Amino acid sequence: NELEEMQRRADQLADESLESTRRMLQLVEESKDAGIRTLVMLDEQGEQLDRVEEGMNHINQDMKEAEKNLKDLG
Amino acid sequence: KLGKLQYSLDYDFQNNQLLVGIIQAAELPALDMGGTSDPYVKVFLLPDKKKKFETKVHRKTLNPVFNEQFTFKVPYSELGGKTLVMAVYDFDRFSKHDIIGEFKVPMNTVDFGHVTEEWRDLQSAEKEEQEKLGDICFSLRYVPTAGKLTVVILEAKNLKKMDVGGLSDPYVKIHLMQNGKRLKKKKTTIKKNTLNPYYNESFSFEVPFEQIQKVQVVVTVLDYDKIGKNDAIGKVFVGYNSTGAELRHWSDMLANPRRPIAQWHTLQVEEEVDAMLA
Amino acid sequence: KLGKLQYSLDYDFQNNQLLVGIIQAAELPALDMGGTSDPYVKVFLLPDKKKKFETKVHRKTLNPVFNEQFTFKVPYSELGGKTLVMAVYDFDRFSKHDIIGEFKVPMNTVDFGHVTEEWRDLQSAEKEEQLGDICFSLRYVPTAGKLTVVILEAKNLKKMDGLSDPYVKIHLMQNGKRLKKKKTTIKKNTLNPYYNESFSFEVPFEQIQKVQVVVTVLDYDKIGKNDAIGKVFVGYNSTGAELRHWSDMLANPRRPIAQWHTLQVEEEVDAMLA
Amino acid sequence: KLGKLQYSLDYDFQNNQLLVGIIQAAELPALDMGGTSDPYVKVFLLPDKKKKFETKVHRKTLNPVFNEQFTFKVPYSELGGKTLVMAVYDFDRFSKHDIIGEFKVPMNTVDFGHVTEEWRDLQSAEKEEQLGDICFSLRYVPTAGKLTVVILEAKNLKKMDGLSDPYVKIHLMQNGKRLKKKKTTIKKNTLNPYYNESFSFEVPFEQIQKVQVVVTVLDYDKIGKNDAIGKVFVGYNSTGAELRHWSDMLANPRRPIAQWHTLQVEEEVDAMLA
Amino acid sequence: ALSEIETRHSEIIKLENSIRELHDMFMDMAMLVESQGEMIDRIEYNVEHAVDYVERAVSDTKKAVK
Amino acid sequence: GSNRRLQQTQAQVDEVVDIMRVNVDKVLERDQKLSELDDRADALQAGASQFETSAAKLKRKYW
Amino acid sequence: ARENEMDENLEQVSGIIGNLRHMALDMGNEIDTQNRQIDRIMEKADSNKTRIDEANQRATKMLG
Ligand SMILES: [Ca+2]
Ligand SMILES: [Ca+2]
Ligand SMILES: [Ca+2]
Ligand SMILES: [Ca+2]
Ligand SMILES: [Ca+2]
Ligand SMILES: [Ca+2]
Ligand SMILES: [Ca+2]
Ligand SMILES: [Ca+2]
Ligand SMILES: [Ca+2]
Ligand SMILES: [Ca+2]
Ligand SMILES: [Ca+2]
Ligand SMILES: [Ca+2]
Ligand SMILES: [Ca+2]
Ligand SMILES: [Ca+2]
Ligand SMILES: [Ca+2]
Ligand SMILES: [Ca+2]
Ligand SMILES: [Ca+2]
Repeated sequence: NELEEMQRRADQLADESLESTRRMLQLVEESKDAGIRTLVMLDEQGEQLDRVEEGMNHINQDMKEAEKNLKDLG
Repeated sequence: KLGKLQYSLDYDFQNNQLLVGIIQAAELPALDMGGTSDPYVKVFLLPDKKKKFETKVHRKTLNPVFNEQFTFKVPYSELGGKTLVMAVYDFDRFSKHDIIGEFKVPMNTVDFGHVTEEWRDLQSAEKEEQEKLGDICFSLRYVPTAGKLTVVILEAKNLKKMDVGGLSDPYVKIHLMQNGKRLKKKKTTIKKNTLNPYYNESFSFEVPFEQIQKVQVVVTVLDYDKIGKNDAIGKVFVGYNSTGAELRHWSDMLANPRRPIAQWHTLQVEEEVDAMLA
Repeated sequence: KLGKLQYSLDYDFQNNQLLVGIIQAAELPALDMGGTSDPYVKVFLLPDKKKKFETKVHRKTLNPVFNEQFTFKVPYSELGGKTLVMAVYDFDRFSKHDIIGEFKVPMNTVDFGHVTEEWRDLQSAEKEEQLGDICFSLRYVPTAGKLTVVILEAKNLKKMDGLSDPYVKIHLMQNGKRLKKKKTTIKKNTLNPYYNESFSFEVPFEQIQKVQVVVTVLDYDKIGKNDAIGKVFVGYNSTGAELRHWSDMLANPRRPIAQWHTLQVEEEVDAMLA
Repeated sequence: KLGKLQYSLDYDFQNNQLLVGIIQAAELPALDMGGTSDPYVKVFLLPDKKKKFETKVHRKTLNPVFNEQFTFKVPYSELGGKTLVMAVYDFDRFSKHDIIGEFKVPMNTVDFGHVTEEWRDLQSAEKEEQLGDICFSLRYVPTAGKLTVVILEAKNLKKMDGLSDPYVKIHLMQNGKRLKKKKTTIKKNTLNPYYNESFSFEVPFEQIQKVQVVVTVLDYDKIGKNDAIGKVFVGYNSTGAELRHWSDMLANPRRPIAQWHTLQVEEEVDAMLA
Repeated sequence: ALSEIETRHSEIIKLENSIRELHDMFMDMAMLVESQGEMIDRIEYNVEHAVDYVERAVSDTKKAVK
Repeated sequence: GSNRRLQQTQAQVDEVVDIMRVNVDKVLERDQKLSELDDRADALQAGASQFETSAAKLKRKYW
Repeated sequence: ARENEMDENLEQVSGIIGNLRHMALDMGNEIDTQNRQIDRIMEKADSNKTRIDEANQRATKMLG
């Protein structure tokens, strides 16, 4: 009857589950690579942010000096 | 010279088995003793690592006749993902049995409904460069003005088994070498029980831009053994005497200042790496 | 349509502060491409000039969960004249953050005795246009002193509140004063009502160039002040099609002049009648 | 330039008819050889499908006197959506009668209460071409999902209305729907404006081959709808130089591609965006 | 039983979908971080030019009281 | 076990989903802060340029 | 066996997911620190904005 079809249904669903697992592997691999690139980008942006902050500091110092000179002119 | 091999092929649907027929090979090279050969043929299924069969040995013949048949216990559904390999070995009493020539037949192209039998010219066997040692990814960032070199050990993968009965206990040690001298020894943490360790650990060094082209950076992946000296899994080196992808990464680091460049590197055997170091 | 929002509301009498609770929104429109919006909710007092609070941003969700609460330092006595506005916005990286949908709760209708939590459907945040059209005829006879305003019909009036309950009220104004207040019947459930209702007024030939006629189309609300759909004015200080219709009416005595007019916002009309 | 025309206009409410008065034209171009034209005036309703009336022909005169009037059986209520076109033609014996110059009067702006009579300068009847050129750069980054449109400049746009007030509006369209509406600054009095204005949009790498970018250059009119100078579109279903620029942009990621584009008529562009 | 294998299959597919959401989430992460990176670049440009202008102004103000 | 591997994997997956979601929202906030800092930076360099102009005028005037 | 390949896949996927957990954590920490950093930078930005505006104001006032 549908016995054969039942067995082949079991095999089929097993296949679907397996290929599903393969898809999982590929997806977590891609996720992994994207994650690494993300981390490196975060590093770059981080160092950039540090240099920007130090830049703001230097701007602050220089502007303080200019402020002093303006108070001298006043 | 390319010899020929006559083979038979048929599938038994009743018992779910593959019938491999070794008839004869023709036009064989004048190897082994001068003027004649002693050829023995080894047949095996490529995906499977099951015990390899070998035909009888024939003494002193360039045109040997085996007329032997083998049976492979293989399901018909899984045969779609298999491939038959026939390799024509040679014989040497006091030497290593050099392989004369092999060839492979994809089972997906074979019609087992009709009895198959074909002549196939042999091809020179492919050679592996080494056992899979592994890869390691890290990023390189260099800023000339400050002279700081930031090496962020990102990760590694496909590392070779070291500890017996176990996978690995990997860690990374970076050596800043110059003039055959080890100067700075920095290492990462130990990631227990893994073949794909994750570090994401930043390191820093002092490197003036006047000496940037005269320094060597040795990234060494090792396995931790609880007792005894920790055996080294592999190692790579960038900088002076660097080749290929390493020199590529170094050049990328130089071409990109104040910016990190993440890259993968294929590990080589410790001996050859130590050899390439002047 | 535009969606629902579950909000909480409670007043703390001890510390004299208002607690506004944003829980979660449901059934939100797709708005931006990629199949989902990036919603965050701005909540503010209707009359506060203070910085308006905003919730955290949730990435790609039509049913976001904020679970945030804001506090407004506001007296209980003065809260009666305020209303609360909750606006749901969509986050966009390189563009102006388009608002998903907002809604308002009158504080005079809120029972602060019980902790409030309710689902409320969002409303259309902004309207680009500023009402509808209305056709009527004008007839003036100098010798008799009769001003005949026959409300003919209307069309394309905006939906209020059911669909709408439109009706026409005619105000005869002079020197900024309302003299006679006449109204038409109500045509239930329609955006294009038909009236054909004749009205008559007393306008001496000494004052014909000194009178204002303000036709106002309104929608009836069962509870509360009946909201205004639109209004127009013809006569003295009249502009455009209105002035055209009036001047035509003056040039043609003992004869009716039928014309359409586009309704304008109540504010500008009330301002120009000063 | 092209000349002036003195016309009369009045509506008869009694007989329900429109009276169009052609008196005389002044300062007309020479057009045909021999030093003078042979003018006659065709007058017609903007929307009438009926035979269009024409005055008598005057031989060799730049300042002709017709003194003719035509009648259009048209209701006062339906006249609001019509415009009147007066076209001055030159008579030629063996050739196609070249039109000297025409002009149009919107009936919604006309006060029919007073008998109208005015001098009006003729306008250039026909244009052979169908707008102008505009240069901009395109940048797309798949990983970031950024679409950068930097409006660089424009040149040779046609004069509108003063000379012109050109500005650029960028419309990000998808599936026939307008998603983001961005606009540039206005460079006053110029036919070759310089912008160099950077814009950015969100375009997922799943939809990059499914988006349309419609760049429209317009002129600002102080009163009325701002007339369109021209417009182009790049991306999906894009043609010619546009498709070239888009495909080049796709082949070159993280890199800007500057290019010129010839503006097309609004009608054909709006038709092709269906 | 077919029920057992089918349930196992269902749980497996659920795990796959969860990992898909995680995947899209990571890609989204990388994308956002990238765009932010470019914006950061622009900020850095503005800050550097600001440093230049500040340096000029300071130099001139210092040289003014001399 | 066979089912236990699936359960453990599922738990880990959903956990990483939560964490990553939190992180994505954090990167949204970061995006806002970066937009604001962008605007402030542009305005700042503009004002700095203007101050440079004024400084040039005052220098060329008082020296 | 195919179930063996399936289970191996499950194990590898699990480990990789754990790695993604660590990555996510370190990522989160860095993001947090950089957010704080952005706050500091914006504060300094407003301060320097104030100083520059005031200095330019007085500078323009001293004209004459
Ligand atoms: Ca890969
Ligand atoms: Ca940092
Ligand atoms: Ca710092
Ligand atoms: Ca031999
Ligand atoms: Ca031998
Ligand atoms: Ca070992
Ligand atoms: Ca070990
Ligand atoms: Ca949006
Ligand atoms: Ca969004
Ligand atoms: Ca209470
Ligand atoms: Ca009602
Ligand atoms: Ca002619
Ligand atoms: Ca002629
Ligand atoms: Ca009349
Ligand atoms: Ca204009
Ligand atoms: Ca925030
Ligand atoms: Ca903020």
